[PDB]
Amino acid sequence: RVRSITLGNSTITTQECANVVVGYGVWPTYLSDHEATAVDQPTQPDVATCRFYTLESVKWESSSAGWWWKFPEALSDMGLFGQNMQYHYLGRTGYTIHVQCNASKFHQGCLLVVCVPEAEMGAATTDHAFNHTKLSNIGQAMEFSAKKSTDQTGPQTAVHNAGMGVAVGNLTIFPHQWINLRTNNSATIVMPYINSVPMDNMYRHYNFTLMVIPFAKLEHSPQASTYVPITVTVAPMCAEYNGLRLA
Amino acid sequence: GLPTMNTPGSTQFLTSDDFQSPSAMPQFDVTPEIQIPGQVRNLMEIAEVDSVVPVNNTEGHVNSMEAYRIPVRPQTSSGEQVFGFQLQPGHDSVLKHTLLGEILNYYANWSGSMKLTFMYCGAAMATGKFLIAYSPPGAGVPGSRRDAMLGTHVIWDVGLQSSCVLCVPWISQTNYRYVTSDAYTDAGYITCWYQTSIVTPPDIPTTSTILCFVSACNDFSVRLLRDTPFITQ
Amino acid sequence: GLPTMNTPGSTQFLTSDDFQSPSAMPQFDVTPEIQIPGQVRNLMEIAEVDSVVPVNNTEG
Amino acid sequence: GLPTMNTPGSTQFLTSDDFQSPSAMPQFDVTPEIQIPGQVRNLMEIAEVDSVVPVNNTEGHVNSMEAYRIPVRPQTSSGEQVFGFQLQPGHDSVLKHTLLGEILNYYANWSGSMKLTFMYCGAAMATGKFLIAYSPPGAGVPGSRRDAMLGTHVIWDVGLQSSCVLCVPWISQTNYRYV
Amino acid sequence: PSDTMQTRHVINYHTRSESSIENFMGRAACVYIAQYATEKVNDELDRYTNWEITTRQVAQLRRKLEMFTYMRFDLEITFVITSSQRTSTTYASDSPPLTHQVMYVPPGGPIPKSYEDFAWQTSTNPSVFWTEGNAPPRMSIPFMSVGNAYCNFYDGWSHFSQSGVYGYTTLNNMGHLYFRHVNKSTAYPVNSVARVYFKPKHVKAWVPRAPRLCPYLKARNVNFNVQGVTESRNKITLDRS
Amino acid sequence: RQVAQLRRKLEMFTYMRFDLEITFVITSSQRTSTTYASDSPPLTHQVMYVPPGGPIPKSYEDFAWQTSTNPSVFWTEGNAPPRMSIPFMSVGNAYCN
Amino acid sequence: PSDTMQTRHVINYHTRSESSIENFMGRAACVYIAQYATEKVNDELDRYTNWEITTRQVAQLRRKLEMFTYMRFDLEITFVITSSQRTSTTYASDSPPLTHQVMYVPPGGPIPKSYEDFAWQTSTNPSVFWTEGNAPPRMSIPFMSVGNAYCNFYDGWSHFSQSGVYGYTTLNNMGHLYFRHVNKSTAYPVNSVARVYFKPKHVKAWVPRAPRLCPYLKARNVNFNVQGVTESRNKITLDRS
Repeated sequence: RVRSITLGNSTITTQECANVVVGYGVWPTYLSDHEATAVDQPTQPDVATCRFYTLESVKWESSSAGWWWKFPEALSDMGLFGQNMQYHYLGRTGYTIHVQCNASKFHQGCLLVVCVPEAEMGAATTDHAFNHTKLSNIGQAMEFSAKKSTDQTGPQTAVHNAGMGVAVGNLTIFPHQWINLRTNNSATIVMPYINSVPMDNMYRHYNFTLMVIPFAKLEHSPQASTYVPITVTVAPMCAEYNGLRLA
Repeated sequence: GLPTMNTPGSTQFLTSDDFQSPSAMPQFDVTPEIQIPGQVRNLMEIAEVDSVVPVNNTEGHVNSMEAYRIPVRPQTSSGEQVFGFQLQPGHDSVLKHTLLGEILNYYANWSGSMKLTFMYCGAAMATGKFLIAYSPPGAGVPGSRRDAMLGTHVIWDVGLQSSCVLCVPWISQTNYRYVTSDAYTDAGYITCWYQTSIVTPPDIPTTSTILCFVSACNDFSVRLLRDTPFITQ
Repeated sequence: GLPTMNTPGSTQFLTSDDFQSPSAMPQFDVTPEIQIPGQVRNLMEIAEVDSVVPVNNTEG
Repeated sequence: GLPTMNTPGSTQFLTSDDFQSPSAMPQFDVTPEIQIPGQVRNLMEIAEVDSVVPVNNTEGHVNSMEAYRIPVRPQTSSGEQVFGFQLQPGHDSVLKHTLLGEILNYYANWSGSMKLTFMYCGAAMATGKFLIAYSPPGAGVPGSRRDAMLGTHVIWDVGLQSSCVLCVPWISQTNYRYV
Repeated sequence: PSDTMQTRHVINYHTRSESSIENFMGRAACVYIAQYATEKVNDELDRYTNWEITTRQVAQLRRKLEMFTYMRFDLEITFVITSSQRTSTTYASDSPPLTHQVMYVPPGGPIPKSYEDFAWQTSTNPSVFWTEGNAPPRMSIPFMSVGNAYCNFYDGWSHFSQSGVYGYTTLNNMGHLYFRHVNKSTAYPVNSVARVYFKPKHVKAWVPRAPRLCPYLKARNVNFNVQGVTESRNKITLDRS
Repeated sequence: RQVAQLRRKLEMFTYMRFDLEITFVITSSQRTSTTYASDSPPLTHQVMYVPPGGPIPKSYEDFAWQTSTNPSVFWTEGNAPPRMSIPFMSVGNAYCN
Repeated sequence: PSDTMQTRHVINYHTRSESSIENFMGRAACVYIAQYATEKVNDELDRYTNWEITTRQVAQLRRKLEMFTYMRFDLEITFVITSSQRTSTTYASDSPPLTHQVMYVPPGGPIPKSYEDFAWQTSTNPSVFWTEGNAPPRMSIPFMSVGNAYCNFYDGWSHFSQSGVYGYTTLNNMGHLYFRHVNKSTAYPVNSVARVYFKPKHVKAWVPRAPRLCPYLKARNVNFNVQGVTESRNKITLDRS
């Protein structure tokens, strides 16, 4: 029923079926080894930096609007992956994202776990430019709101517009997975490297934003647990950076 | 030289022309394309994805997530209606801003089949039956659970399945106006009825939520592309 | 380019012309035709039907 | 005649056109070409020739031959820097007027590899070691001989070789402005 | 006699050719209206005018474009240039035919900063000369990005990590478009209007995105006011048995 | 149904199905002014075909003249007469007289 | 939002077609602007004008040419001729269409020295007659040198050994270009401007030369003021560890 996966260290556990969703039917892979003439030569992490990075868990209460993380910026202080982001200038990588909800049989609700490529967000105070720390901190979960935002230096965090000016119910053409606590508690999304260029600066460009939005709100007896933790575990797969040597 | 004659329509600009153009920039090597994942060659691939329907679109519920949450409450009277809407995805206010609805809005004549998915998001120990009735494009909205049972219906048991999928035929609406006020339609309906109730054990809340999803099937045919009336610059 | 000469009757509109026309609506699928009964390809088929003659055409 | 229609862009002059032209002078025999030595069919053949870099481009050293002469002096402190410049041959003032730099200047987007050759022009009995460090396009200028040794470097021994050749990758700079 | 939408039974033929990317995007749309005059009236209206080629100023085209993250197309530009005289006292003149110059400035090319500038004679700037009364002039621009595709959305910055302008990238530079009269003068001033029409050819798209709900406030941002997800009704249920 | 000689030749059959070839003979003349001395540029005309489902203009300077799904024809005076071609545009299988 | 140059990783395709001699030299460049009038105003502006065909007057073309010692190409000349009226009191007229005559005079042919000269009717002088409002006229000149290639540089004299003019040779005679109106008169005077555009076709080059550092002072010499070999900086070394 259960299966243990190890990537260097440590081991996480998962179920035998788990409904893995590959991004656009494309498994993440390398640049097919046509790296001739030594003018634009790439470099692997060691191999590898491919280990499970677990983030700090969030608390899904009954009034939680949702959360988001911007990648690769949510793994900036994360081991060797966070050091290759400052030792190299250009980089490309793919990801495996696990989102587990540790609920009971007496908790109800539904979550939508989206991976939105190039989730360009709008400002709360329009005509104003926002701070970069109100978009993504170093590993923190930036959260949506139920009301509209009037912040003079932040983004628009109204969840029914999803920060991008669209309808939140239409966020299913992106690679997504439903977590209905009646049926599931986990979600595996495997995202490849999607960009217009084969490599880019990792500190400057957010490739995709992972979004966890509750569509049916969390509802329970008052005698149960009231916070229902959600754990996001990210393993970067097939990372690649620019060559740092001569000739 | 070659004797020629200039036919009518000679030095004109028809905006639907497909003539060869003189290259303003020859001698230029175009950057080659790479394998970017997720190439799409037809907008029916966007309409063939399930998107969440805002069935609870009252005020002020349209400015929340509560528009998507269909309320399931404990019932006093037997056989009450849960929800209901018209099955035209280009004019009905619950379906015109969905994924299928935007694309449909772009085109004037379309015909095909819809695909409604209802998802129960209550507790795992909640048990109940719902009656999802279908009304054909002639007539009409039923008035009771018995009138709904005597037509096309699906009994959705909550205790057995968490989801209910049903494919609806005869969806083709053609509008000859740009914006419609309000252009009488003869589409069908979908209504849901309380067959029994939702039965719960202790220490589980009595209220729950149904989610709705809509898409198309792989036969959907649009025609006569226009501009959408959802932009008013 | 190709050396050409414009013959008389060049930028004119003769109403009996049979030239190719630029399609104002390309990219449009025409509705296909079905078997409608009673197709007629020549107006002699209408004249080849017996019709009643008003021989007693006095007034009133 | 042949029924024709005049498409848009008909009686216009686009300066990038490639149409056949009416010969103003037919009936004229062109003088035949001979074998002139040194035919060139591509301007990359001009950029593929080593030209001398004015590294010592201070004032008033730019109006002399002293711009090309990199000074090697007796040192008091150990591990001092000899010279240094940025590796963009289209914008950097030491490389933009070289042979590679003029051609690069003509084009807006270029990518390839440079080839730096350092030649020691001292006496035959002078012996020394130099450390030629390379910094990748991310970052950055090192601050010491130890920081330079801990990256990509080549130890050039004067007493063994008179020249030092090193090929540098990742040179591609695209500018969207004229000046 | 109006209006009803009807079901109207259809034979099985299943057309889908009008829903391809070529038939969806490839329509001749007016993207810019350029106004310039034979003589200068004011700073606004001057002997010459300009336009940076962007695809974010006409909202009906912008929303059809922004349904995909990455596009790649060739541009077919065509110009409908008309002229009219200003409200003078007398208009009696004998004018020669006006010749217009539409110059395309590539990324990397020099832009004019006035009339009689040297940038109008640059050989690497392709120009089109067209006299009034002829067929409308037409240029063709290829795929002009340094990267492999245009990006309608850029979740990133343009400066030192985390600094600069959010959402702006230089991977969407298509160039500039400069308009002027080649004639030196007229007897009386003449205002001209140049309607610019874009037709994207050989369109390829990647990573489809949700259609935009809110209206547009700026042509360089994705900023928005919050809006309801759909229109409102009175009840979740239906009546009239 | 507005030209009677065409309407009677059409209404001899219940169901028709054809393609349309439209061509325009556009002439211009000045109003009866006091003086006519001017130097005018050539007039450009716009003939827009609005399909069923497309937006119609309700004034001059309307947004419907710039709609990309509305095919227009731009023609300067003195040239050959402009010509459009409309296909069979009915939702059903034939027109009904 | 401006401006940065970036590295921007590129797939291996290695384009070189824009660096060929045909793509480098073969661009339509404006080489001369000819001004002439319907009626004579002064010695400068007269019924007719002339130009000896040289390639040393536009500096952006001259520097791309002078990167090679020996060139050999065919010339494609095209003319953008516009007309405008002078600042008269009244301009009310009914003019017939103006016809222009552009005459190419070969090396060895007779040049006009006035209007109504006999050299405009010479059958060995190819002329082009073009009415205003039509497509721009275009001539094509072949390789016209007596020697086997044009020479951009001539380290020699033109007189008795060591005497004459330094650097001048008759191996670069391409001919003359004469412009006039064919019409006899107008009611009111009309000034015309004829922009001359060169496009070198089938270009072959030999013996590449160093690019010019100094600016140009004369169009027939290689004279120069002395200049620094490059721009100046403050230090030979780098800071900011």
